[PDB]
Amino acid sequence: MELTPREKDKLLLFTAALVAERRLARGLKLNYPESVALISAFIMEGARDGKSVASLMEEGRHVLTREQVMEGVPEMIPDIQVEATFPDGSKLVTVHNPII
Amino acid sequence: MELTPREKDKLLLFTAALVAERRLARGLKLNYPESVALISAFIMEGARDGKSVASLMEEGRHVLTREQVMEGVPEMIPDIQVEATFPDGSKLVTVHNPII
Amino acid sequence: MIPGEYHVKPGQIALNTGRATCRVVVENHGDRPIQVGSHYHFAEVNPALKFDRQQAAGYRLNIPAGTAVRFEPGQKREVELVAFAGHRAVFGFRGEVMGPL
Amino acid sequence: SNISRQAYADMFGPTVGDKVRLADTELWIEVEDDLTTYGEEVKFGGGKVIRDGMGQGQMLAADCVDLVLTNALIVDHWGIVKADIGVKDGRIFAIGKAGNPDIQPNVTIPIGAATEVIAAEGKIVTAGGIDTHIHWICPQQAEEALVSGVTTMVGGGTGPAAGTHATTCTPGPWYISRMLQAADSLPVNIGLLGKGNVSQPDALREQVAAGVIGLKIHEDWGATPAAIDCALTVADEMDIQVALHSDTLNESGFVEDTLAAIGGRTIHTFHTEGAGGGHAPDIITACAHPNILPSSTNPTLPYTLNTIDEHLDMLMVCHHLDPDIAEDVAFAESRIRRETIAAEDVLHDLGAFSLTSSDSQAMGRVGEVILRTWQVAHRMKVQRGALAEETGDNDNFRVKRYIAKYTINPALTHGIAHEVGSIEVGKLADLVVWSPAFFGVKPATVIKGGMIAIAPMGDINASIPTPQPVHYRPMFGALGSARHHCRLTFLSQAAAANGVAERLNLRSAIAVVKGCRTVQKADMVHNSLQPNITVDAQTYEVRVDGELITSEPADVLPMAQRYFLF
Amino acid sequence: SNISRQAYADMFGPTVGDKVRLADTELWIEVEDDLTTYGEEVKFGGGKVIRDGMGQGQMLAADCVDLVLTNALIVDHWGIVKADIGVKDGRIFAIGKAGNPDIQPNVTIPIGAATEVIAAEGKIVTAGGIDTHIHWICPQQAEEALVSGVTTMVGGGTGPAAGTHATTCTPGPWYISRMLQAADSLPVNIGLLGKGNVSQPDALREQVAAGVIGLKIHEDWGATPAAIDCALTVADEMDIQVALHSDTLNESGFVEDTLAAIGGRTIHTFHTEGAGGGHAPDIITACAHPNILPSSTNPTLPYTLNTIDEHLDMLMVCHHLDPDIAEDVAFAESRIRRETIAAEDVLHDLGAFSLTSSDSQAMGRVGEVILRTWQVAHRMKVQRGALAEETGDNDNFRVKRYIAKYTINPALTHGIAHEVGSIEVGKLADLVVWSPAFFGVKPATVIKGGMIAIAPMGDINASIPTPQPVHYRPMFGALGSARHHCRLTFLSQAAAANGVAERLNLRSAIAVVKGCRTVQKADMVHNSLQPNITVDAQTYEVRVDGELITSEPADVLPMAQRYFLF
Amino acid sequence: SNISRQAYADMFGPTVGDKVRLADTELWIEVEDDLTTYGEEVKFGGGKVIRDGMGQGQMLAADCVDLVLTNALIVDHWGIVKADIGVKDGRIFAIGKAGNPDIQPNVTIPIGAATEVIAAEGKIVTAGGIDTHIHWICPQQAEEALVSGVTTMVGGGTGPAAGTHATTCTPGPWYISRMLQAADSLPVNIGLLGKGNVSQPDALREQVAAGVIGLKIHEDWGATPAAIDCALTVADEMDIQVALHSDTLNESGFVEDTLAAIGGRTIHTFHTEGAGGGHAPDIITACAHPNILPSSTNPTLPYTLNTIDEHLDMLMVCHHLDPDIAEDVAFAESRIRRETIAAEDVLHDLGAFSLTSSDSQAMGRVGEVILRTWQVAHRMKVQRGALAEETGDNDNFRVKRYIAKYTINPALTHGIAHEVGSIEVGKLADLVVWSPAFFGVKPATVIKGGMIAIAPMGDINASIPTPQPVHYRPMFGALGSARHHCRLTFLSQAAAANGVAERLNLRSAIAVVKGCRTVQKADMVHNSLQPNITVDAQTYEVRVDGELITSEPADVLPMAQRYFLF
Ligand SMILES: [Mn+2]
Ligand SMILES: [Mn+2]
Ligand SMILES: [Mn+2]
Ligand SMILES: [Mn+2]
Ligand SMILES: [Mn+2]
Ligand SMILES: [Mn+2]
Repeated sequence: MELTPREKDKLLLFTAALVAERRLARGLKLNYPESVALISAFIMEGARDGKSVASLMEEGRHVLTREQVMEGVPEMIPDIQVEATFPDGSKLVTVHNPII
Repeated sequence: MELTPREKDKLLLFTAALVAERRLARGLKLNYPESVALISAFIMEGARDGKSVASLMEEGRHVLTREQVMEGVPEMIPDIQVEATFPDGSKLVTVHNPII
Repeated sequence: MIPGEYHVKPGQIALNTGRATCRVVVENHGDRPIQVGSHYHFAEVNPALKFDRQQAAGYRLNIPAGTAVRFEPGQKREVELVAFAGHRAVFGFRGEVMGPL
Repeated sequence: SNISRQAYADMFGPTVGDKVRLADTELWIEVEDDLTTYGEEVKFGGGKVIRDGMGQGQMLAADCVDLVLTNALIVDHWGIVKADIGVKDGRIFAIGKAGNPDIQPNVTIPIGAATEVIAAEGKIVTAGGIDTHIHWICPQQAEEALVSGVTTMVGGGTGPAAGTHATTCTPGPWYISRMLQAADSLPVNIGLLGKGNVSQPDALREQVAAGVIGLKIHEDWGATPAAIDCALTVADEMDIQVALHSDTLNESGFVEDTLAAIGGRTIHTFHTEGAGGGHAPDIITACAHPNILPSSTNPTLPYTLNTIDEHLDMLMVCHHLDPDIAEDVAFAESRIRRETIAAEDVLHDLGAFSLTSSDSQAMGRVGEVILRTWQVAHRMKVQRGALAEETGDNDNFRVKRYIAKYTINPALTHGIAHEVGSIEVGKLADLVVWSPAFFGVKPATVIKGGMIAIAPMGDINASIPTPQPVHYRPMFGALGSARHHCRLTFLSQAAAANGVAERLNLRSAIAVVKGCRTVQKADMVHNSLQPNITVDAQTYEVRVDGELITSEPADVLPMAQRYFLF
Repeated sequence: SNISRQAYADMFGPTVGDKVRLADTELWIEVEDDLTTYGEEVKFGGGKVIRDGMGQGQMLAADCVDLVLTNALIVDHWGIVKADIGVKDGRIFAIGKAGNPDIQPNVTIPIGAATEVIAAEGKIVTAGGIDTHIHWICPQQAEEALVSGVTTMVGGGTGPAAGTHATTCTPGPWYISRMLQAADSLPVNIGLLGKGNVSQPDALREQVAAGVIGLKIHEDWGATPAAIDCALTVADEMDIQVALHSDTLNESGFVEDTLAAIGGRTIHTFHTEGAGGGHAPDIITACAHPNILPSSTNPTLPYTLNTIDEHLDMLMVCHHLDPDIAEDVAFAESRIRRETIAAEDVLHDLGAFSLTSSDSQAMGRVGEVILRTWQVAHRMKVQRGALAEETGDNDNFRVKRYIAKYTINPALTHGIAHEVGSIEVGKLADLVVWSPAFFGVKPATVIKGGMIAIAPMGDINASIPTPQPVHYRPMFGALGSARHHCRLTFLSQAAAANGVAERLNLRSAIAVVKGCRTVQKADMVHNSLQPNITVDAQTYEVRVDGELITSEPADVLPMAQRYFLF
Repeated sequence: SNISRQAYADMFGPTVGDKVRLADTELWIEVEDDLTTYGEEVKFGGGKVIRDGMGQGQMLAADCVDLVLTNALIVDHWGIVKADIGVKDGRIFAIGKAGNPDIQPNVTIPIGAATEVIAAEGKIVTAGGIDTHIHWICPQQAEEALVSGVTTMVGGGTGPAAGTHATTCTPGPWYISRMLQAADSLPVNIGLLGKGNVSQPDALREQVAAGVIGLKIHEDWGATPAAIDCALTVADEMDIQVALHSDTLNESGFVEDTLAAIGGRTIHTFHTEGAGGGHAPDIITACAHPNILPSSTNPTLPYTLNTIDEHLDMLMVCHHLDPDIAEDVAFAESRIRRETIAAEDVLHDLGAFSLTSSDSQAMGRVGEVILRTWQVAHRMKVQRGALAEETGDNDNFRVKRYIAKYTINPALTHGIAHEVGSIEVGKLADLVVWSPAFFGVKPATVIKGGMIAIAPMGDINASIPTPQPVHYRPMFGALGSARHHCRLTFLSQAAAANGVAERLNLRSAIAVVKGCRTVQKADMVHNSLQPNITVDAQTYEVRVDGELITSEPADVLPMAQRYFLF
């Protein structure tokens, strides 16, 4: 595999996302770290599929809604940022006010 | 996310639990580390849901039975302990003789 | 309930009070845009901005600290300047004074 | 010109009169003062103020600060003010107005070429926490504590051994020398406690001469009146502090006998409520004496729904007790009292208990000292309303009273307040930057001796430091020699004189403890109450002046499930 | 006897005339020469050649190399040849024919008892990369960069602080001394840059005397003509390099004013294209001057489909700008130009831009300097075909031109080419072994000062080092004292004379920078073009000699999704 | 009073006559003796014995131990007894009865204020393992080995390089000096081996003078009779050990020629069975000679169902062989023989093979040396029943014979038995505490030089050290200077005299090897058998005195799937 330190770091984000994903499934209102991990992991798989940066900056705002997270959480996340390997290399995706 | 060292450590317990969970699903008799991870992860999600310490100290003894683990395993685990963030903060859950 | 929320009382803040000011009409004669900072010695801005440099001596922009005023090519506008304080010693910029005044 | 108060706050942080909510609690602070000159605030960025000839001057290094924290909202025992913080030579230089004297007015903190900048606008700056109840069971505790905002750790232990699991003691010269050497590898200021349970003074003096800044008297090693008196005699002659975990069994006498053996000499009582140990069931009455400096260990802070259920097993494991041995289980139960647990919360709110500590991995959580102190504050506001000392419509006094519990008061009690404990000029630059939404929970920046030691950090390969995943990673202030230069190893005056740092070849900065014997309950900042407190030998009820003291258990708390992944 | 060319390549790697594809790109290299004697190749293994009395001689340590890399395919600015590499005393000993002179012919690199062996047959060996645009935001950047193949890191910073987020500056003596000390803990050669934005020379001299090998002039600290002229004066008198990030706002004047203030004195322009900063919109015209050493930061390399969309937010965060403040958003947009971004790719292909750097975590990706340089090379071949200098049916010249961008050229520009930058005898042994399928992406071995510092490593408990999981783990060359002995801390001549290494008690090897003022555009290996380049003030179009310069954005690139897990 | 034997065992661990099962194996040990005085056992905890004036005395540090391990069940080559272990100055002080002489009888190990306590009741204490066959491929091997219970590591290598992958050799002065320096960063006692394959003595002497405690003769570097004789000559004159991996190809002669070149001089034969290398197919016959100290590498221990299938590919990768080159695959196959693999297990049970080692990442598993030795013991009991030397109904003798294989015997063979290898007074305190259910698999505590270096550790933030997740984390004995003070770097007498430790500025304790030439097969504790063993050149059958030696492959083993997650 020859995993570099960054690929190993993203495995942490992915695992954190599995935690949140399971909880959302039980119908829990996600907390701060859970929300971030869930939306961040969404975008990474977006890049893997080959979606463009512009497409993801939009879709990222429709992952979790205000009624799916705890009180105060949406305001604690003014934006979400993550980088992934798109077909044209690493790119930065910034999703503004992901939770509405 | 701003994950502290402890939140990152629990990601290890969670991942270890995914391993055991899949094996139990294939119908294998779980071993020592597998059993511990499976019951420990059960209790953490218990806290996440908001179950009380007292409730979990009980339910924790009904996760795996003597016929679901290898020989000698139940005796190797006189008790199981794990801490999680309950709605009223971190608390310690001790399950005595979890496997019967 | 919003974690860490502010409860700013309503009203306004008067900036740089009790200090000499003056208005100056500035025109960008350059072909490229020019943006000036709040604490930049106005008298030493880009030479393409046409104005009475003599009046802007020892002055800076009377705008909230950290903000700027942009000038698109050919733009003309009146700005308000406020006098430098402290030691009134200007060092740097285009190196036209490099000392007190 | 003119700018609206809202836009002003969004740009430079809140000013005089604005209120801020601490995390998701009910506690509100209000800016009491602002040391800036409106329109002259220093801000860093492209086209901002801090630039050559503008907010940055022409002075040499010697004439300007090394690090400036711009537009900081300071929260300290002495005030809640908005100001710029200057740092020079690893120490707090000044609290004032930063900038260039050449063109700006009232500049007290000069910014020059040699000045690094940290933007603190919209953030809260506090001193680093000080935990005086550490069990050195594992070195990983330092990172956990540093991330929570505690920059100084005092305690004892040799690692995961029976003695250390139960007590805060680094037994003897060899283990002391070894821990003093290992301390160099840790990113926090450290001070060791030796085993004070002996009736031969020379056995205690050697330990102090070997390097401990205090002596722990623990019942597991025999907290008899002879042992107590012995430790206090040596403490008195070497200017070191004594921490006590009294006789829970009442084997040598009751609480009054222990108090009598102490004989009005200064002493720090650990977990004064008793659940963590102490004469059953009234060790809590000790907070009434002037020579007693009382503290609470964190698992009982604050009184909640699951506190009791949790405690019994926790007790057993720590002290190597046997659940099958009747005497071992009866003495564990005689230690857990709903009555005293509820009273402790209130006694804190009043200033009867003066410190908060962890008791790391021995009935305490190393990274929850700050977090729990604020949870107690919140619950007390909710239940008891404003304090008699409050002025204005805010909780400013309750914040000064509670922050002092894990900052200045612990520093005074152990004789290191001359070096750390608060944001005052001359003190080491151990500061913590917080975002209002994460106050007391997860810090934005943790500064040690003038260098960032740990901070949230995103993708190392990202184009900016903010992309996920963001989690705490060690910075330069925690690396090799930079770390040594930014941390302190506290020694006893004797060890310092004996040249212990030279012999062990310790690489970090050395600081000496002094003033441990002269501190008293009255010196505890905002927490000097000596109540006429009584405990009923049967019902365990706590009463102050005859009135009953108590509180209700919380079902949900702030700074909990909203911030943690697990 | 006789052996077919194919079987020969499978056994000893490709020989003269064979071609090799670089990773999954369209770039092909062809072995230009082979220094071996056919039939006399040294190979290690059971029953192989390198054995006592055979390929190994009887000479003492002093008379044989310490480490030999057998059958290596060398790719360097000077050639693409097949040879054995010898390493002695942590430095490149020779490039020739290894073996035992007793029984073998033409042996130039003697193998003895003291000789360790690294089998490089079928691998590509290159010098370690040199990133001259580092933002010391976090120490974790060194591991990330080392794994990518960059062995030297120059830049500035004090950690995750506002100043460092935006600029590459280690402000003043205290922070310099601290970083110089912390550098010892890092597995890469390091050199610091101080804050050069001041109009008082003594404030700059102190920093150079404190240890910096250069001065960064950044617009966030005020890149005025006075500041620029000041830094250049001190640079001229202390033989240090100046890196510039010009005035994007045109606040003090246009690009021509900056050029005039520079006054024909040597200088390194960071991100000369401008997206990463610089006079809007023509800072790119600087690559036309002889005293300018131009470089590109990596996020704009190469021009692709998502480049633009990505840049706006990235700009904001790095420079502490406000998306709500109109002036802050207009100046960010005036910085991103499709026109100049496309032209940059071509200007590299021509040799107008001479360096590639990261700009780590401040609009740059620390571990993608090498990876992106090759992605640009690939795209340029695809779009523009062969270069005018190509000979034969291969891309050998384009490879020499591009590899020099992150190896020798950066080393010349910062005055450390006497120590590193290429595979030449006498230089420190900072080499990187690559498997042809992973060239530029994931290295097989990363050697530092003669010792392997990091390498892919499988199951530590496995019976062989190859079982999964395989990921980069630190080796002996990155451990304590071995690390100190294998790395360099570059000092300024002044700091060296002042005995700074003795005072700070630095443990690593010390190297001094020299020749920073005398280098010019013409000295840049394979990248010395000075084009008559113009930028249209309105349309932002870039033209060289009137002809329009441009390229198309790539939708897919090599060395991307085929190699990474995320 | 009186207490039942069961309740006694639950409280203080098993006493004389009780039996204990080792993990999940069929091996039973029986307490041969108990050095306590019934009713006077020392126990630590709340209200327990070890308290001031009771089980703890008034004596100064110099007159009491630093660390006491209470009620330990010692398992060593010399006995299986119940006693208290005392540790002073990092060394084993005494094995006796701990307590306070003032009030207790027969106290040989005094407990005072300076005494730390480790509760070992109900645990098994053994000396730390010693692996004399390490390939320094990566530094991560030390943590893996330390966690398994091996406190000393001898071998050679420079990291992940071809030479090290195949052989245990640290080639020459430069690489030796570098490894000796890097060793300081490791939590285990270390000793290096140089490349002994040379026919010029001065080339070997330099290496010994540079610091190696032995010389490895490996066939990959040419194990010719000239090379062998040369290494043995220098060994004889410098008191260092020689480890041999003979000529598998029979290129220079057969096993008898090698034996003849050795000429009755002391030598350590690695993997004497041959699968790991050696004259095909009878190198195993070497165990019959008195000057030969034979050892086995772990992948062939014990003979199981998958052993053979696994070996072929493993062989190829380690020695850089080619599966397409016929000669390379034939020689790999001539190395794997079911016949000799089965015989090896039995030869161990008899005491013909005297050591067990790993051969880390070169046909060996670094963390399975102890684990496999016990798996062999178990299988031999199951198949062959009790040994002729057994007395009573237990496996006490088989345990003493097998534990000596990875403790004392390796220590004698390499001349470091004066420092480590067993639990005897004066030896360094390298001890390992085990819970009977995890014996040989996962240790409760691993002590190094008197300080815990690694141990299972739970939630760092928990209220006790037991909550999940529990996994091995480094403790204080593995931190900076404490580590240096608790570990040894073994040097050759020559290097010691030359002041190598001063020149390289090594920070750890230095120990010197001696008595390498005088040890012989007869000195191997419990493993001194010299059998009249023969191997059939065709059928590969092993015969001792004409009788056929063999065993059956196991399908399931203990200390395997019941304890591991993967
Ligand atoms: Mn206690
Ligand atoms: Mn305690
Ligand atoms: Mn820049
Ligand atoms: Mn930059
Ligand atoms: Mn071998
Ligand atoms: Mn080997």
